Amino acid sequence: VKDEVGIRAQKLFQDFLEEFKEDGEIKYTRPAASLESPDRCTLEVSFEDVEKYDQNLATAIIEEYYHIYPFLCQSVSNYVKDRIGLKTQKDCYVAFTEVPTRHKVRDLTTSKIGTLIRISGQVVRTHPVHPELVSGVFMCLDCQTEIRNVEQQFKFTNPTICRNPVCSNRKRFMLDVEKSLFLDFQKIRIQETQAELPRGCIPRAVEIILRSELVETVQAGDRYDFTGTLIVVPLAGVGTRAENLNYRMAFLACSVQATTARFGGTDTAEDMKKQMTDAEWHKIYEMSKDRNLYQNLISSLFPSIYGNDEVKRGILLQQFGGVAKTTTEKTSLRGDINVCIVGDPSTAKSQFLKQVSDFSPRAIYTSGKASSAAGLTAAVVRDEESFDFVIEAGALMLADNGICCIDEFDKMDQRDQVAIHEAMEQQTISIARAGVRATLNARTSILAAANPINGRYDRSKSLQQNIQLSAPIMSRFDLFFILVDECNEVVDYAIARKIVDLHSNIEESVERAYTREEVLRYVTFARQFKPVISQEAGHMLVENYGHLRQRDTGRITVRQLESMIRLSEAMAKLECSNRVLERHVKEAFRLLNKSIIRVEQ
Amino acid sequence: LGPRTEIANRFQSFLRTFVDERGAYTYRDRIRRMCEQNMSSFVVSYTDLANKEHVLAYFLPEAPFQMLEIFDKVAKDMVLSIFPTYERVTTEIHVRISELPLIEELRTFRKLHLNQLVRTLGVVTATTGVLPQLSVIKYDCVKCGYVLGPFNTEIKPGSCPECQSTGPFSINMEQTLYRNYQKITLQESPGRIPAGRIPRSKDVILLADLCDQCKPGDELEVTGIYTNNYDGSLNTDQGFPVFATVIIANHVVVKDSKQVVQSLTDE
DNA sequence: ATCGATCGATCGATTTTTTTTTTTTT
DNA sequence: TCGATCGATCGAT
Ligand SMILES: Nc1ncnc2c1ncn2[C@@H]1O[C@H](COP(=O)(O)OP(=O)(O)O)[C@@H](O)[C@H]1O
Repeated sequence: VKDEVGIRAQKLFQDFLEEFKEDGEIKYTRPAASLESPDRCTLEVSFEDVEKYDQNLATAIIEEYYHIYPFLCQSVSNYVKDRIGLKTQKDCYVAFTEVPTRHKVRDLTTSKIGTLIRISGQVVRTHPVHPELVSGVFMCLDCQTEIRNVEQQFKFTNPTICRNPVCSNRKRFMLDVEKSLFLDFQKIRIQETQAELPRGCIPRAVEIILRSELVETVQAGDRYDFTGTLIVVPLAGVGTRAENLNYRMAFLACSVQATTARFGGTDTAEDMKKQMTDAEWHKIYEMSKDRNLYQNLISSLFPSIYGNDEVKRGILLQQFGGVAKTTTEKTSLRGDINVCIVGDPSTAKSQFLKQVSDFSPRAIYTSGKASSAAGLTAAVVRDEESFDFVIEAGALMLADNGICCIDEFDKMDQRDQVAIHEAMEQQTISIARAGVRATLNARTSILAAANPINGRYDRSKSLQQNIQLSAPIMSRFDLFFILVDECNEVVDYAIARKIVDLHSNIEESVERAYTREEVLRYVTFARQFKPVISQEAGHMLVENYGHLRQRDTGRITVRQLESMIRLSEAMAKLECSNRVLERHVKEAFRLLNKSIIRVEQ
Repeated sequence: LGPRTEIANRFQSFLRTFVDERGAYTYRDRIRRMCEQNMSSFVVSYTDLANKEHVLAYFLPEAPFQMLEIFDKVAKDMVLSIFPTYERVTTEIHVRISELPLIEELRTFRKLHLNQLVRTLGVVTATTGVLPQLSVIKYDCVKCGYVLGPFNTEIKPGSCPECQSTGPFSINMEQTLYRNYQKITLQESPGRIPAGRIPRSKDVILLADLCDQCKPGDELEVTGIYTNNYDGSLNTDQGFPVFATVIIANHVVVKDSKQVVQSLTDE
């Protein structure tokens, strides 16, 4: 038989990796060591290592794959048996990788079978789990039915003659759903590649399959690097017919690199609370004790920008923490909060935020007037695909525990916006007309992008008439910090000499003091702290608010207060410290008063 | 058997040995509480089982069908023996469970969860109405005119009053027992989604004591057990055998609780 | 002379889809 | 018109 050569080859492959595999070290047993407890039946292998040590089994492996394929499960079994008290439960999942050649849909013919070639595309119209009792037990009905046979075949067939007796061969025994083989997969389609964009023809569709451990770690909207194990697939085909039949095309693949959709959260190789959550103690110790850290942080993300220096100290607000405290079932207590921007025409209103989406993860930005009023709700459908009314999504709600800001905050219809009138505080939204008593939840902050009425700031009218909209909304936005335009040559020449160091291709920016990665990781470490309040400011904020409204004794009240204590508990999160202090108070009070007197005429 | 008898016997030495709530344990009296009201839906605590005899977690999954059956025999041989007048109304029993240390979200269960203990929740959608079923195998012989006798599988023995003859047969519309039936469509809540995609779903079967309890558009809690339709026409196949999935209902808890509800402490 | 395998006469079992008129919402 | 059913038949033993 063919594959005995592959048996001996992977035998001595085992026998080598039985010893070291790499410099007295092993990279293909410790996966098996983690496997050894649950026995999940996967161990992926590099194909490059086949090119390292086994000396070109590619042309041994890469053409007659399918017939060699099952022998490698027995290879895997002969591996796992060598050291563990072993039953034949062992099985073969594979997630092949490290293969150089990466081709497309078009280089496909009848000569391309039993290979491992690599392909990409996009994910569409995906389909669910769909189990399979692939196996069981089946023979005659007298006594001798214990059949561990090959009945897992694609075309499935009850009929088996016998093992022990001479008996019927058309009367089956019944089936086994108890002590048998079952497995799991799913099924999708994939469209023509966007990395391979030809003209003319359609997006030719491919059928495509995944195994169990491959399942449900793909998703819509992703580009891939798969296996190439095209297969024989078990009207209008009016060719000649024989027998001692008209097939279509199909395909499967057993390896995934679902890249371009991966961040990984937070895990200086040192000791810490967790593995790598803040292993950079060596520097984060300094990043939590410096006294000018506030300004050094302020100027650490806007070197390519120059304007006011007041939201370069505030907007860290939005990315910064809230509370996350331990309370009873009174109600939701909230952590993050609004911000607003208005400004004259294009003082870089948009480049603040066009980048911020690229800055932190989970927080994708766009506008909703890019589409219908399906920003809040999903696309309202009234034709039959499954049950004639399917609205369970949107675009605003695609930012859960992250932000999704807007541009052109003013010209948007008062449906999404009147829904925003509630959706930001009692952060639970509902609808009718297609809702299975619709109960959603958004959670997150916002950033505004208003534009005045006439496109100028002529102080002839109150702010609430400088915009002349509906009112109550302009309180829950707890800070505005408007950018002003003037006419002074010094500023604009400073801007042009920013462009002096945007394209002078060597050293086309200014020096810095703090790099970004350390900043972001310090930020994502600063949340998990369980802050504390035991401070006389906590006792003595009553007079601070009373003084605030002594100034307001000449809109009003305690929404702003809620903000206040959260702005300042955030600015103490910035001190990498629990145990609230009475100075973050005074800064927050100053920010409050800047906002209100900025609102003042 | 020796050991395989001890299950019901431990239930017997459970319902009058394990005690909470300062004496007069519930199941001493919960069962008669329920035989009074003619309900026939007795319910079990799992945590109480862990408090008394933790043995009943490993002995169960190998065939929980048989566990539940060996449960119901005990309720029968208790109630209909101690209330012999009872054998008029329903004359059948089964039990319920409402304490499981796990809530398995949807889109989380696979072939590993086959035919064993479950907990899951979600939301109802459109399903069927209310229909009855069969319960017993009885025919009417057609050659000799007798009845074959009482007996998802057929039996058809050759033994019968007709000189163990008459392979042929016919059937009446009476003298055989029936069973109420209903279906459900379990979809997951639009809160705990993967944030904006289609949802997943399974079908579920519930049985005769449990009907006109659910409703379209409701909150849900079910133990359930994972089914396996034994064949969706195994043959020359697709790129997949046409196989399917259900869960079978043991016990529901609703989350709204729109009735007079809570059981009662002793003091 | 007993018995299993193959041939062949005998039996019963399958064959329904593309427009319209109300209806909810943008 | 297609399929298994059942009963008969021809060499082996
Ligand atoms: N202080 C500043 N720093 C950097 N760029 C600035 C500054 N002031 C103005 N600009 C320029 O103003 C432009 C604003 O364009 P933008 O407001 O994004 O257009 P739109 O209003 O259509 O969104 C930016 O492209 C930027 O080059």
